[PDB]
Amino acid sequence: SIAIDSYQEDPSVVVSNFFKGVRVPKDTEFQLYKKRKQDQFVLHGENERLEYDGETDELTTKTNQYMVGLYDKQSGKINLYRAPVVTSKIVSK
Amino acid sequence: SIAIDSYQEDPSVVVSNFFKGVRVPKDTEFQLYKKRKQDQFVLHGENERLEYDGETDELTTKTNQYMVGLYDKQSGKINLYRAPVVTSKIVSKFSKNLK
Amino acid sequence: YQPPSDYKQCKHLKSFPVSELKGDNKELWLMKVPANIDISQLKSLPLDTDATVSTVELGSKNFNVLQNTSTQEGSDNTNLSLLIPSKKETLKVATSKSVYFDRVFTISETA
Amino acid sequence: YQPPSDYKQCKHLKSFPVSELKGDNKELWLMKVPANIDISQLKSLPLDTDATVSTVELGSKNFNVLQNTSTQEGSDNTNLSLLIPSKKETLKVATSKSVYFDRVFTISET
Repeated sequence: SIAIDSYQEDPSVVVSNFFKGVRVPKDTEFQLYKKRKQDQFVLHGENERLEYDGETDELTTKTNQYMVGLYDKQSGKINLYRAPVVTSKIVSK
Repeated sequence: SIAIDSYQEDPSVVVSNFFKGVRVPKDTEFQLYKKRKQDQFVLHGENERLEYDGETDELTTKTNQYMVGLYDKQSGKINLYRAPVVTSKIVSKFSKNLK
Repeated sequence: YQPPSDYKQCKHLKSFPVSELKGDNKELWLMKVPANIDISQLKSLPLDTDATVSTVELGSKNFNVLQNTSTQEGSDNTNLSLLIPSKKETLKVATSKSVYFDRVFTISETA
Repeated sequence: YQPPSDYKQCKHLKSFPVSELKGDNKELWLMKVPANIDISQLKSLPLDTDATVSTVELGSKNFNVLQNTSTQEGSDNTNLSLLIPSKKETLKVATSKSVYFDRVFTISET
């Protein structure tokens, strides 16, 4: 069979469609540009007592981004980390 | 000033909104799940003679994905690599039409 | 539990430090900033930590700073909790004694 | 040149074996596979290479195959030309004499 060996998710190669019989030289250097799109999320909290489920507001994940930071008052620096806001609830099965 | 030190895009922290005054113990283990949505692209080819510009069909980049692969006939394996299809055109900075 | 049809499990998450968190030196900020801004490109965030309504100059863009915490309206955030893994996919609510927010901000364009 | 409003410059692109290309032991595969399929989970691609009109079993949902290269319609794809990062900031053209696709595929749902 044609058994799979390896798979890459991350951007590497870029297939270009100009026309049949293109003349593209070696000296020509190409630049790729991925569009910024903050993806959606799901969260599931669990133990032997309670369940914690939540999703993300699509419209919010396109309009305003959320980010957490640690700040030293005595220094004046901000260690920022991009984080999504998951509106979760509590249950128990 | 309060100058920025670091910024991470890639998944790390998850702020949660339950209700005012939640009681969340330590033994409770959380799992996060990012949705797959294959992003859009733009391409710009350049040298001392010609310009090569192109974009991605949004509807295609949501319906069907494109892949490149190397196949050894003598082995029977496929080294797959996910790749986007960019429909590009050729230009020069008013170099060939007006010239 | 099993996640939905097109949602794939986050496995290689980035470790958020919690030693530098709870401190007799540090804080814990939040930023409800518009998606339009590339926070990767940002070199500095010079704002006012002791005023309610103010203006941030980020590059060439003049945004309206609103401190959420210093408005006694939404004074307290016991609603929002921070998660952190202790293994990188095992996110858990950050520990101190339970960590709640201090300064929280929203920056807007020219309405 | 300046890119658009929400498109960000690719700086840390991944390496590709350009050396395996020119030889006569390895091949070049392209695929219009539906987005529904998680190609990370896939262990094998047992797809018929001789049948222009074929099928392809990937897990459970049976697949429909147009081995598109085996038709005079798409039996020339001298536009689809692979680009590769040599520095990781810029993309160059794979060289032979210019490298095009050996085999192409339209794998679809049922």
